[PDB]
Amino acid sequence: GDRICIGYHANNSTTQVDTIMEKNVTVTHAQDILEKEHNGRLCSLKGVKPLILKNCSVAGWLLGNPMCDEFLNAPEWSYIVEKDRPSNGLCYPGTFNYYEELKHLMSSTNQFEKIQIFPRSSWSNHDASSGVSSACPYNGRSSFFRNVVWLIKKNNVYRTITRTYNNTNIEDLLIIWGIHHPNNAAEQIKLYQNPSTYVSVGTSTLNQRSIPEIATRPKVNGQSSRMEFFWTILRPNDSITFESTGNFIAPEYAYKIVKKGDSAIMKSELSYSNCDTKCQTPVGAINSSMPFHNVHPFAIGECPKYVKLKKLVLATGLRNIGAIAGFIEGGWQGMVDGWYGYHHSNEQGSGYAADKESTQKAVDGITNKVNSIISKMNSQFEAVGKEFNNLERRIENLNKKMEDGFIDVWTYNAELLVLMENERTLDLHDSNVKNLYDKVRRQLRDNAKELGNGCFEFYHRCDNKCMESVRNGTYDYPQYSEESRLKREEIDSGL
Amino acid sequence: GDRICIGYHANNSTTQVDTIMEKNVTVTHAQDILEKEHNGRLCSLKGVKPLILKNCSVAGWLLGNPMCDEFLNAPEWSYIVEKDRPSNGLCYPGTFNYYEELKHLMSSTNQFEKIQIFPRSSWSNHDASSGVSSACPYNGRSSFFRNVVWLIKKNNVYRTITRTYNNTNIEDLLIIWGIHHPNNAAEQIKLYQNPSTYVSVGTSTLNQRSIPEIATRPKVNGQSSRMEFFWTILRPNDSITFESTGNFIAPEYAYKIVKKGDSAIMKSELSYSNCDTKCQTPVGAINSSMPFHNVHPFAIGECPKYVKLKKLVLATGLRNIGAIAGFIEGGWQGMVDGWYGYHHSNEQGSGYAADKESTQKAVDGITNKVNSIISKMNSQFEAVGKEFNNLERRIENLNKKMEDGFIDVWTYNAELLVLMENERTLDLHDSNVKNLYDKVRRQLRDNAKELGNGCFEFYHRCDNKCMESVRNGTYDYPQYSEESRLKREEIDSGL
Amino acid sequence: GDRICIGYHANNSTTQVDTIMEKNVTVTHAQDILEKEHNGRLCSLKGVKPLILKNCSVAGWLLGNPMCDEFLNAPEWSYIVEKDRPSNGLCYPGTFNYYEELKHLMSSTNQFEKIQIFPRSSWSNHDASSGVSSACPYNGRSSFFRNVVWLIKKNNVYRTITRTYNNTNIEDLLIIWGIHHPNNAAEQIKLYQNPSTYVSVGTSTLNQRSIPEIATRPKVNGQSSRMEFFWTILRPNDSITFESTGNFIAPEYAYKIVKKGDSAIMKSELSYSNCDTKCQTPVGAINSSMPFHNVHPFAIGECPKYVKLKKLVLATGLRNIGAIAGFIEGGWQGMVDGWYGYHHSNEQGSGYAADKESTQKAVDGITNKVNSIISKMNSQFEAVGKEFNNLERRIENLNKKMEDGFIDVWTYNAELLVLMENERTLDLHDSNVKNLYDKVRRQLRDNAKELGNGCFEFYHRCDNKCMESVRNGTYDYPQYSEESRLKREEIDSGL
Ligand SMILES: *[C@@H]1O[C@H](CO)[C@@H](O)[C@H](O)[C@H]1NC(C)=O
Ligand SMILES: *[C@@H]1O[C@H](CO)[C@@H](O)[C@H](O)[C@H]1NC(C)=O
Ligand SMILES: *[C@@H]1O[C@H](CO)[C@@H](O)[C@H](O)[C@H]1NC(C)=O
Repeated sequence: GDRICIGYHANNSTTQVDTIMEKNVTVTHAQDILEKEHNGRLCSLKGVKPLILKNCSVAGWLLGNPMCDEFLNAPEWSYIVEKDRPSNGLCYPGTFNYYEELKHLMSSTNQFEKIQIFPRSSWSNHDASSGVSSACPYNGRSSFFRNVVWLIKKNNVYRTITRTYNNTNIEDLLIIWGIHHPNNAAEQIKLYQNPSTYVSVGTSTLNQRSIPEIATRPKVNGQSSRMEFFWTILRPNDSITFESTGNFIAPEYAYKIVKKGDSAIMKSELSYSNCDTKCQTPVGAINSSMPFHNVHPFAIGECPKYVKLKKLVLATGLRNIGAIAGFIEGGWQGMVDGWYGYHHSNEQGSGYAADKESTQKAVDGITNKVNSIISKMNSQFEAVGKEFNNLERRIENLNKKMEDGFIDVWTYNAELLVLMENERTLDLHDSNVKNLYDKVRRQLRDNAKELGNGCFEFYHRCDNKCMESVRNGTYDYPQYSEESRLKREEIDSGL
Repeated sequence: GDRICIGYHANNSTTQVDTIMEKNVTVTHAQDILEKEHNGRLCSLKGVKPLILKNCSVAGWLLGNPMCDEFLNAPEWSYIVEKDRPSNGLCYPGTFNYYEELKHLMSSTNQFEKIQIFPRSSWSNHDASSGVSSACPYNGRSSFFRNVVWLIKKNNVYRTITRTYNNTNIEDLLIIWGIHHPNNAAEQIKLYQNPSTYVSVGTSTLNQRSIPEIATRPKVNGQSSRMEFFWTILRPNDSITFESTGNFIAPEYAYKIVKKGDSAIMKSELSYSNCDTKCQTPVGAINSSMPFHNVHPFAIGECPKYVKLKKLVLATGLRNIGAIAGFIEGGWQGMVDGWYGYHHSNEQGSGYAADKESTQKAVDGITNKVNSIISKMNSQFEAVGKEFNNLERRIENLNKKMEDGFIDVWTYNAELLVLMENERTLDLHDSNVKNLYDKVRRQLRDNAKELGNGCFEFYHRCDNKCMESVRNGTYDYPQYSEESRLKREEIDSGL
Repeated sequence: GDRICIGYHANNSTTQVDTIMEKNVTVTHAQDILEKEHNGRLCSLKGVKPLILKNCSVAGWLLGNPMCDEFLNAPEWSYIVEKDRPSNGLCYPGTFNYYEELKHLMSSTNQFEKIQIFPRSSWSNHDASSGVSSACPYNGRSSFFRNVVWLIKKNNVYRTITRTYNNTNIEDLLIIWGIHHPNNAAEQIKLYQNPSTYVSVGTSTLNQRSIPEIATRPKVNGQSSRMEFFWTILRPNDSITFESTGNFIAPEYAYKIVKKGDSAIMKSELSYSNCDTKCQTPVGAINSSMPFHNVHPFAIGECPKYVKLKKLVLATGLRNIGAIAGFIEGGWQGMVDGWYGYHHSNEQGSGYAADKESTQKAVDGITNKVNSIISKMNSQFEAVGKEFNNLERRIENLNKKMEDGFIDVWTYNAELLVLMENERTLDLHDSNVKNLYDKVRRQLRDNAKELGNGCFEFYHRCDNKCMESVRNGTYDYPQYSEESRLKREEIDSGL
C-alpha cells in the first residue's frame, strides 16, 4: 500500500568491458577507443603527396640510375616510399658511403631543387661521353648515372683536374661524387693512363683524398669493377674543391635542400591511389578519429597512439542488470532518460522519474574522465623509421629493443588505465544508486518503512506532489509527522 | 536469547603483505611471486649444452689459437660461455676488426660446421710451414693459429697470389683472414721480399685492398709486430677472391652457419656441471616457476621477469584479525572452509557455517585476478647481452641506460600493481563481509534486533532449519511475521 | 533536546588538487612536490667548483689553443662548462678524431695533472720554433697550440724521428698528437723536404701509421691546410712510440687522469657566480628540497626527478566543505585540532571534541603514504649529456628518443600516481567520518534517535561525561537502557 523505489538504468546494450578483476561484463554504455581497420592504400598526407620511388632505391634516384625517373618539377613531399628490396639502385656495382646517415637526413627533408654545378660539356680536357656501361642500360643501350659524369682520358692523357664550386645559394647543398675501382692495372691505364691517381676534395669541414683500390672481384650486373660514392653537405657561403688525376666520378647536379620538417621514409610494397589521409602506415591509411590503433607501429601524420592489443574499450555506464522491484534486484528497462531515478507508486501513480541532478553529475564526471585519460597519453612514444648497414647490427637491435620497449610500456599503461578506470566507473555507479537511496531514507525517517529490496512504504500518505517532495530534497517530515506515527502504532497493535 | 552472526576467516598465517598505504599487514592467505634463489651452476638449456670456451675468447676459438680446442663434432649449442677476461685470445698480438659486431652475430647462431676452403698443402708457390711464433706456443714449441695460414716467401720469392673460393653450399659462410704488420723494413723483406705489398679481397658486396702499416711498437707476448684480422659472410652462390703479393694471412677453414635462433654469449666465471635448467644466468640457474626474479638481469631461456626488489608478495585473503563475537571484532579462528560465513546460536545449535556461494565467488575472482596480473607482464622488457670496444663508449652507455631504464620502469610497474591490487584485495574482503551482513538484515527486518557487534537477535524464533532459511536467501518474513511483532511489543511494555 | 554530531575539519585553505575524475577540488591540507624555480646561475656542487672553459671548447683547452687558459693548478672539478658554440677551438683548422668519444671520457673525469713527456727543447735534429701560424695568434703575434709541437725541417733535412715514452705513472695518460695536411706538393717539401712521409705510433693496443692527404681546400682562419689530431690512453706500465719522417705534430704534454667519478659536460651560456648548490642545470641551480622539478632535463647533482608538468600537488586532508549541523552538510570551521570529531550538545555543553585516535590514525597513514610514493621513484630515469658528430645523426636521434621516452614515461607515472592516490586520499577521508558515525550508532542503539543530518538525539539523557562515554567506545547501553525505552514509548503515545 503505496511505494517508492530507488533504481537504475537498463537497456538493450550488449557491448562488453573488462576490469582488473572481471572480464566480459555487459555494460549499458561503453566507448571503443582502439582503431583496428585501415584502407589498405598509400595516400597523400593532408594534400601533400608522397614521393613514390617505385622499384628505385634512394641512391638510384639521387644518382640518376637511368632506370629511375628524376623529379624535374622539384615537388615537395609528405614522406618518401621505397620498396623493401628496390631493384634499381647502384646499377654499376659498388658502395655508397654513409648511405644510412643520408637516408636519415632525407627523413627531415621535404623538398629538393636539383641544380647544375659542373655541366657535362665543360670538361674540355677529358672525355665526358665514353663513360657508359652495359651495367646501366637505357632503352637497351649502355648508359650511366645521369647526375654524375664518368670522366675518361682524352686522346690518351688525363690532365690533373682542379675544379671548385662556390655555394652562392642560401640553402644547404647535397653533393655526391665517386671514384672508380678497376679490376687490374691494365684497365687502370686503359681508362686514366696515370698508374697512380687520387680523388681529393675539400671544404671548410671536409678533407678527403681518395685512392683507387684495384682488386679482382666477382661480377655484379656484368661488372667486376666497383664504383664507390661519397656525399657531403656544402653550407651556405662555403665552397668545395675536387682535385683528381683520374678515376674521379664527377658531380654534374647537386640538390638544394629547400624545405625541412616532419618527414619519413616508409618501407612499403604498395603503389599510389587517388586518396588522402591524416595518418599513413606501410600497409594503409587510417581514419584517425580514435585515440589508439594497432594497425602498424610505423604510422606517420596526426595519428592515434599505437598499442599491441586486440581490444581497448572503456565503460561509460552501469552493468546491464528482467530486473524487478528496487535496485537490489537489478536495472529498470523502464527508465529511459537518466542513469538513476525512482518510481511513483501511489494510489494513482505510474512511475519511473529520473534524478536529473545526479545523472548529469554522472554523465559530467565520466565524459570528463574520458578525455582526461586520452590526453594522459599525449606524450606517448611514437616510433621512427631508421636503417642500418650489415656492420651496424648491435645498434640496429638496440634501436629495435628501445622501440619495442616503449611500445610494450605504453601498451601496458593503456590496458591498465582502461581496466582500472573501468572498475572505478562501475563502482561509481554502485555508489550513486546507494547514495540516492540514502538521501531519501535520511529524508523519510520514522514516517516510512524500508523494505530491503530498495523501496520504501509510507506510514503517512503522499500524493504525486509529495513524491516530488522527496525527489527534490524538499520533503518535510512534520508536514506528515503526526499522521505517520499515528498510523504505524496502529500496526504495532494491528492485526 | 538466540543469535546469528556475520563473520570471516582467521587462521595461523603470519605471511605479511604491503599496500600503497600500509606495510607489514598480516594476511590469512598470500602468494609469493618473486624467485630469489639460484642453483649457482652453469647448466644445459632444455637438453642443449652450452659451448664453454673456458679460458679462451671467441677470437681464440674461431682463429684456432693453439691453446684453444676446436669443436670437431660441430655441436649445436644453447648459448656460449666466455670468461670475463679470457686468457687465450690473439696469442699473436693485434686487432680483430668489427670483433663486437661478430660476437653479436654469434648471439643469433646455434651451430657451426668448419670446412676447408684452402688446404695448407695447396700453396705450392710459397712457404706454408715456417709461419709459426714463440707467441703462439703448443706443447712448448712455436705454433700458430690453426685456422689461418701465415704465408712466407718461398726460396726468396713471393709470387702474387690470386685464389678464389666459390660458396657452393646453401649456408652462410664465416670467413676470416688477416694481414701482418712488421716492425721494420728489414723484416718486411726478410719475410715477403716485395717491399710494397697488399692484401686485396673481393665479393659481390665486399671490396677491400689492405696495406701493411710498418711501425715500431712495444712487445706483446714477445712480439712487437702485429696481425690484424678481418671477417665477412660469403652468401650462398657468391664467391670470394684474395689477391696478395705478401703479408697475407690466409684462411684455411671457414664456418658454415647451419642453425640460427635464440642464443647468447654469457659472461661467466663458472665451469660446467651435470645439470639442466629452463633459465640460466651468469651466476646460476633458476627454478622457473615464479613469474618474477631478482637474481641477475641477464637471464636467458624461458625465464621469469627480472625486477629490482627484495620482495614481491600478493595478498590472497583477509587480514588475520582472539577475535570475538561478530565481524566488527575480527576473524573467527573457528571457521575453516570458506572465507565468509555465519554461526548458529539457537537453543541447541553450535555454529560456524560458511557462505559457500560468496566465498567461491571470492576465491574465483582473486585466483582470476592473480593470473590476469602476471600475464599483464608477458611483454616485459628482457635484457640482451652486447659488447663494445673502447671507442664505442657513448653507445655502450646508451645501451646500458636503456636497459636500466626499462628494468626500473617494469620494477615500478610491478611493485605498484601488487601494492594496488593488494589494497583492492583487502578492501574487497571488507565489502563481502559487510554485504553478507546486508543480505541477512534486508531479510530479517522487523523480526530481528541488530546488535552492532555484527550479530542479530530474533524477536520471533528460528530453529536450525530457519537458520538455513536465512543463510540461503530463502527466509520468509510472514512465516514468522505475526509471531515476532507480538514478541517485541512485549518488550516495549516489558520489564 | 540534547544532541551529538559526527563532523570533520574545515579551514581557510584554498590550495587545490586534482584526481583522475575531478579537477580543481579545494582541499583542507595539501603538499606541493614540484620544484619550478631556479636561481639562474652557475654554482659549485657541494664545495667543488666547475671548470668554466669560457669561449674555449674542450679541444681548445686540451690542445692549448693560445687563446685558452691552462689549469696549472690541476684543480679537481664537479663538472665542466662549455658554451654552445665556443669560439676558441682548432684555431688552426682541421679535425679531431673521436672527439665525441673523448668529451664522453671527460664526463667520468674529475681531475687532470698535465705532465711533460717530450720537452720542446729536446728535438735536437729538427726545428721546434718556426712552427707557428697567423691562424693561432697570441698578443697579435703568430703562435700555436701550446701543448703540441709543430716540427719543421732543420737546415733543410727532416731526420726520421723515433721517440718513445714509457708511462711510469700509476694513472692513465691522455696523449694527443697530430699530423699536418698541406695544400700542395711544394709546401710539403718547403716544410718537411721528404716528399713521402708518415706518422706512425704504437702501444700495446694502438697501431696506426698516418699519411698526409695533400689537397686543395678553402681557407679557414686564413689557412687552406689542415691539421688532424688523434688521441689515446696509455695504460700504467705501457709505453708509446712515435715514428715519423715528417708532418708529425708532436706531443709535449700529456694529461694524468688522477680522479674519476660522477661528472658531466654542461652546455651553458652562463658564467660563474659566488654560489653553491646541490643541483645544477644549464640555466641555473635548484633548491633541492622537493622530489620533482620541471626546470630542465639535464640536471646534475643530488637532484629532484625531472617531469614535464606545470604542476604536481598531492592531497593531504579533506575537501573544504558555512557548512552546518552534522557531516552530511559539510565541514566544521569550528573544529581545530583533529580531522574527525564530534560536538557536545547537552543542557550545558558547548561542543567540538576531536577523535584523536582516528585522526592520528589518519595523519599517520597519509604522512606514511607520502614518502612511500616519493621513494617509489628513487630509481627514476636521470638523463645524461652526450654529443654526436654530423655523421652520427641516427644514433643522436636514438639517444634523444630514448631520453624523451623515459621522461614521458616517468612524467606519466608520477601524474597518475598523484591523481590516483589523491582520489584514494579523499575517499579515505569520506570513510573515516562515516565509520566514526557507525561506531557511535552501533553504541547508542535503541537509546538514541538518528536524525539523518549526521547527528543523534538521545531518548535517555547524557551529561558531559556520558558524552565521553560514547566518544571513548566506553558507552554502556544498560547504564541507560531502562531510562531510554521508557522515554520514547512516551513519544509513541506522546503529543
Ligand atoms: C535500443 O534501445 C534504444 C533506446 O535505449 C532504442 O532507441 C533502439 O531502437 C533500440 N534498438 C534495438 C535494435 O532494439
Ligand atoms: C595451520 O592451520 C592449518 C589449518 O588452516 C592446519 O592444517 C595446520 O596444521 C596448521 N599448522 C600449524 C603449524 O599450526
Ligand atoms: C588560517 O587558519 C589558521 C588555523 O587553521 C590560522 O592560524 C591562520 O592565522 C589563518 N590565516 C589567515 C590568513 O586567515
